Amino acid sequence: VRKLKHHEQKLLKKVDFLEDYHKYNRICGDIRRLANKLSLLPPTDPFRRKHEQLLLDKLYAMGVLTTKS
Amino acid sequence: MKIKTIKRSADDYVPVKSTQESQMPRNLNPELHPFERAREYTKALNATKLERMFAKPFVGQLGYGHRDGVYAIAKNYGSLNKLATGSADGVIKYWNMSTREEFVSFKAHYGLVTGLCVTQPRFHKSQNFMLSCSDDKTVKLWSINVDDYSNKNNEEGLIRTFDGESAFQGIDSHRENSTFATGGAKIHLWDVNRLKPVSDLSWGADNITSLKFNQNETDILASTGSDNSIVLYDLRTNSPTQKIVQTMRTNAICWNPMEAFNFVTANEDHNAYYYDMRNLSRSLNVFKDHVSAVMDVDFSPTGDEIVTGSYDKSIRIYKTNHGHSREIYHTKRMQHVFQVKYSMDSKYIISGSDDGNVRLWRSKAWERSNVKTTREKNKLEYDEKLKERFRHMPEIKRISRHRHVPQVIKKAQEIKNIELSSIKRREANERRTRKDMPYISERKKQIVGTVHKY
Amino acid sequence: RAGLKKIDEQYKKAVSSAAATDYLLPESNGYLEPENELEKTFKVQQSEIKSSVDVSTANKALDLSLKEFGPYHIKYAKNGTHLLITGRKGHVASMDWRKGQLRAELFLNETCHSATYLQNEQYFAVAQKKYTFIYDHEGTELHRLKQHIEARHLDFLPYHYLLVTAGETGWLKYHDVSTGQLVSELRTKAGPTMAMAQNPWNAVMHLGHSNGTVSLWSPSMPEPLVKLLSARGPVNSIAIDRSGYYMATTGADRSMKIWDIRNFKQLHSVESLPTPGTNVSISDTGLLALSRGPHVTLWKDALKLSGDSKPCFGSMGGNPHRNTPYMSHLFAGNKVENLGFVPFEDLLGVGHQTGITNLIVPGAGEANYDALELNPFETKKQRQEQEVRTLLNKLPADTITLDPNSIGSVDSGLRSFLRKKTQNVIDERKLRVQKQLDKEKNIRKRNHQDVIEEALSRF
Amino acid sequence: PIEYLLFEEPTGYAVFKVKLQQDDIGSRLKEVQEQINDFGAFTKLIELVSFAPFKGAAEALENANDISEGLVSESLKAILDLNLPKAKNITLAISDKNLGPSIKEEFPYVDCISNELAQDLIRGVRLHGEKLFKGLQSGDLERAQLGLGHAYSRAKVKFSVQ
Amino acid sequence: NKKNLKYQSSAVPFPFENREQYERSLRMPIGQEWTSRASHQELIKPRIMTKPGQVIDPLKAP
Amino acid sequence: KTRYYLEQCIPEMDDLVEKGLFTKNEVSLIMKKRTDFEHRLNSRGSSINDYIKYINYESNVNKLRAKRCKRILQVKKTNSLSDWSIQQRIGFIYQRGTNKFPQDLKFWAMYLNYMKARGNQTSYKKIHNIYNQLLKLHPTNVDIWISCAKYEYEVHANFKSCRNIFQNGLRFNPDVPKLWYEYVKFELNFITKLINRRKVMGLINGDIALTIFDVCMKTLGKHYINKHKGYYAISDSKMNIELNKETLNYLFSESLRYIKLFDEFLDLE
RNA sequence: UCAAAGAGUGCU
Repeated sequence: VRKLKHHEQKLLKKVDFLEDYHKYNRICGDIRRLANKLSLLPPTDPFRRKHEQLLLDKLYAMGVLTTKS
Repeated sequence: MKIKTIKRSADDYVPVKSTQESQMPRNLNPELHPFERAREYTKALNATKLERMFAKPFVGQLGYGHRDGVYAIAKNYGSLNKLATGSADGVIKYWNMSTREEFVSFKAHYGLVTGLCVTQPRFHKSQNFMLSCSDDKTVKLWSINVDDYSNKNNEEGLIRTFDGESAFQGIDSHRENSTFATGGAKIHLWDVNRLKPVSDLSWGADNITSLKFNQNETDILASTGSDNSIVLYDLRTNSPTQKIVQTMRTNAICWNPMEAFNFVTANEDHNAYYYDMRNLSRSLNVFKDHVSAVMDVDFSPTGDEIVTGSYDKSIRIYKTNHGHSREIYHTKRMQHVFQVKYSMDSKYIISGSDDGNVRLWRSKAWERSNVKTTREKNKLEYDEKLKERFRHMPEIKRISRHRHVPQVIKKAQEIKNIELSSIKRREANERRTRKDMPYISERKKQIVGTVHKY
Repeated sequence: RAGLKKIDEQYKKAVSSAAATDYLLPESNGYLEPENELEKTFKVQQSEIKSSVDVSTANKALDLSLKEFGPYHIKYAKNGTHLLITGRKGHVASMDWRKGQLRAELFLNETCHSATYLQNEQYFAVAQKKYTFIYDHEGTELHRLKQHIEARHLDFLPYHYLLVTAGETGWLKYHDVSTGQLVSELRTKAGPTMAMAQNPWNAVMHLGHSNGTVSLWSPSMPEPLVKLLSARGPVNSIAIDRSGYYMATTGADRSMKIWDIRNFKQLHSVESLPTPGTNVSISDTGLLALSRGPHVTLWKDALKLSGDSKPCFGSMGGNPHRNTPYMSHLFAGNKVENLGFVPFEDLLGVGHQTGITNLIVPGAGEANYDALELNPFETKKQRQEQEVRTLLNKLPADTITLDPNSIGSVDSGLRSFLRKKTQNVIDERKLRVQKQLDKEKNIRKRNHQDVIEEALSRF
Repeated sequence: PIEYLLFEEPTGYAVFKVKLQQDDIGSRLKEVQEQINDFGAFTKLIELVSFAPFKGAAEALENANDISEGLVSESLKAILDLNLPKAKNITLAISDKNLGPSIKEEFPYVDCISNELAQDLIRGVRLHGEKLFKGLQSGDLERAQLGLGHAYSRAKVKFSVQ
Repeated sequence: NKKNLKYQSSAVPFPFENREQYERSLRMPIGQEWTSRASHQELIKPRIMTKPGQVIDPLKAP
Repeated sequence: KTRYYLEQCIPEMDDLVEKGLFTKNEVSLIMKKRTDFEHRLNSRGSSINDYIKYINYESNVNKLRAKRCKRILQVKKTNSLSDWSIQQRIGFIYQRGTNKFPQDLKFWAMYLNYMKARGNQTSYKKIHNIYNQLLKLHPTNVDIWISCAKYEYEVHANFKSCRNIFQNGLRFNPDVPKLWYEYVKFELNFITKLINRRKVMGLINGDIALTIFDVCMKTLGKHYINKHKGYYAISDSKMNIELNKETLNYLFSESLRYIKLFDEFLDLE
């Protein structure tokens, strides 16, 4: 719509409904929920440690990580 | 066979000229305009929100104010932009409200200026006159050069002085004639061309704390005494007429310009009482939104609105038919409101507080003084009813009723609701057992006694 | 009495002003009556009406044949400048028939159920399979609604700025365009919604199901206003007249049902339909349109209480009580996808798989249009002025009601431990005192309202 | 309390009627001062009622001499008489305080105002100029002011083509 | 179908002295989309008026 | 505010339909043409021809109503709002056009003529009000000073006020020789009718002009000196002689023109 | 060119 006047703006706000990195943002977010939850799982567990290593190796094997992390 | 179809003439709806206004066809078929009741309500609600946006009552202050607290405000009933003020420093000022500047300033009195009134003395355009009284036992008449008309071209300063045996505490001027009345230890009637009091009026030995001539029966006069009494006077008989004793003193009296027999009283008991001059055994209306003593009260020249200036640092606007303030005006800059007067166009409010400043306030906070277009007009009065109609709509009440009030005022308000609730509960407990306890009307609790019974 | 009387005359004055403005209205609706009693309004064939109407109207009638994504559902904007037609296989194009310019072109290859303009020509929403997609005037998609899944019906409320979608999932989505938020989510419990329609008077949704019950729905309330079954079979379509007095449906069992919303009573029932209606439509003038297979039959003055007004196919020996079809048109070798009247013009649009056709029917449109509500001649700058104002005047969802006239009526440590003990005792006393007051009140009401035992009664 | 306003133009004298009186208390407010600038608002305040063009160059100078000395010319006496009612006393706005006594002498029934309120209206008239004349033939003021310039200023010094 | 307390008036507004009076006036549309331009002008009009910049004297003897 | 004007006419068409003069279809056509004019007059770029066109169109509507009144009702005047409303509204449009365009002397002229023709319907006081504004707006136009002087010396025959109009006009325009001639011509007309009345009085039983002559030379000379001299006096002695000569030549032609006036009046000496 | 978005000017 046209630019709303001052009194129009004050009465009504957030009425402006109706390069994109959305996928990479989702890729980054998905990596977060892993390491957050992989922390939730107990440290002595063998299943968590291998799974953490597979992730670190693989984002390394990508080059998202320039060095081992 | 016969066929006709909906047919649009392009020239009719799309003008041939670029500058010609296109025709706006209109059909008032009710079905074509659905959701009346939701619609007007939404226009109502938007108006209340907008009203709080433009509610901008303060406009400015007059010059640099007075040195000491301002304790006498006198308005020129024949001019818009003329005002007379005085403070306890003994200085009196005459103001040009348009330019917010002083016409002239006088060190009139050695003591505190206890009364002021603007007059047109008929000594037996180019100048105006004002009368001042104080506790130094003198009343002085002054003349002011003004620029209202340019038909001439001086003699600016003291014109005449009235010496008195006792201190003068209040002054008012008769409208039709040059005579004026002063209230001190004894209320005295004076004539301009006569140095000593023409007539002596007094109910008794008690002194008089204020007086206000009626604006319509200008021959009637009313006064207030230190003994919590209101005395009525008549000039045709040259004698007092009526006295009523109330529970607590009244500080100011003003007569309703649209209702001559009707006057309001500024009282010390957080209240302003609306009285009919004919039957004073009761009141017409009582105004109870103040939290300290009410110092001054004034009527609108429209007659539908009253302000009351209180010791609680607030000015409250009341409707004559409603007993609670629709509006509250306050500022931390306003230290003790002692005088509240109107612009006699009924559009602005003049207030005087002991901090030494005389402030100007809009009567209607959201109204603006500029000339509006008919379209601007027709929309603005569309809101005022639509707010009036849906005034008790709860959300409309919430947004409309809300005001920013000082913390001292509400902390005073919340407590008095507690003492009053304690009284009602405790009295109500006595209704369970006491056989004979009369119900006391609110309109008669403040009256202690009246001399002339009817 | 004088106050009640005084209030009365302003209405008789106000309606008098309304009667005064009725003269101001520039033009009237159309007519079609035969000069000779032998001539019949159903006998007249559409090409003859095309001849009678002037050149511009012949241009106003549009016929375009295209088969790529058939069938095509036609939807018509409120202001009516712009046509939106959505193909079944997925092709949707937005265009203005009067101007002759296409607003945007979408060639997406996803099966499409329905489409509709939301607030203006500029923004419109098109229902794809398993999701709802919104497209700009430029053709760019702005957002896609994850909440709205598998909706075969799209319906938008102008005064409330809310898009309602009905789908086979049965979950009724309430989405507000201005706030960009889903107002409420509700499950019908009547299964998939076969038919969807809105009543303009009260802005109440109407849903159709296999059982035949019609559920009246609003965003505000948890469960529907009203449940009515008029047709034994599934209700394929629901039509509500412009006034809102009359509500019309066609059952899948060939039943046609005329109903009243305000009184919730059945006007007329017709079981003589040869085949179940594809869709049923109602004019602003009150004239109803029904399409069955390749034949479309229209009845004038159908929405009236009188039995003689009852629609009847053809006539029974030319009986005056029988109501003949006002206009009868059949598209040979064709099927009608949907019917959309053309508000503000005297035409009826009909949707087919071969293409979209517009038929000219006298009296179809409203005679005169209010400029403030909607204007076909709205310029680019005022449509923005109209848009912002209608936003400013947005109606809340909770404001929805069964009757617009009903709304607005008048109805630490140890010390804190000691603190609780006292408050409990303080609270306990109030209960005791309140009991004594209640008991004393009862005594007031009671007071207000063997020979030997009497001798011994004193003891 | 203003009703009529006397404005002098180098082409002639135009008197105006004040339809609406601007608020006197709120004269210094922001919004009212803007109304003076806005032509649409101003036309609601006042309206053109008369205009009397000067016959020629000679009249403009001798009136220009008379206006300056606070004097009333025969043209000023003529235009005012037909307009201001005999009438309590009709109120006329004049930019000059010195011209006030001269008007009062000729016309006892008119009272003159030159307060800031009168100045506010007079300023607006000068601001819009011939736009308020609503098409009345005033030629164009700018060259008339310029033409009256060497008519007025250069008279006082007593040069000669000598 | 219970009515929403949010939209029910708490008490009868002034100047109307009875509940039925208000349900009547409430069935007026004041808006111009339902009311003729002129008919708007009698409804639109406020009771208290004033003219800017003039003198409101006390009433003279009737 | 176009709708306001449209609404003021509603009672009238209702009266037209009620009396049966105009059908609802014909009434609608009159409304549609009326609507186009009102938007035209209220819009930007509106000109006087719009007022004239609307007045001319509205005048025709009055004529058809009058013809149909005798044709259908068979009545000279039907006692209802229709009779005086078209006539009232035309004056309203004249007021707006004259108010909107005070400059055009032509538009004012029809207004006076239109109201003058309907003398019974428009009081002579209303003609007075129009002239007072017109003289006030255009004081330097001699034709209007002689206009109202001619109207009332013939229709009303008020010599006192007819003297007054000229008496005002000469105050504003003392340099125009035409206005002096008409005020002399009126003066001898008053004397001759007075003397002819005196002759008639006997049957059933002037210097003042020469004074108007006297001053008429003096001021015309003064103004002619003011013109042709510009802002300043003329230093050269010789030119001042030609300036005097030019006035004498200008002045004599003014006098000779009046000698021709005397010949017309036979009764006067 | 249309087509959507800004920022000034004239004037009711």
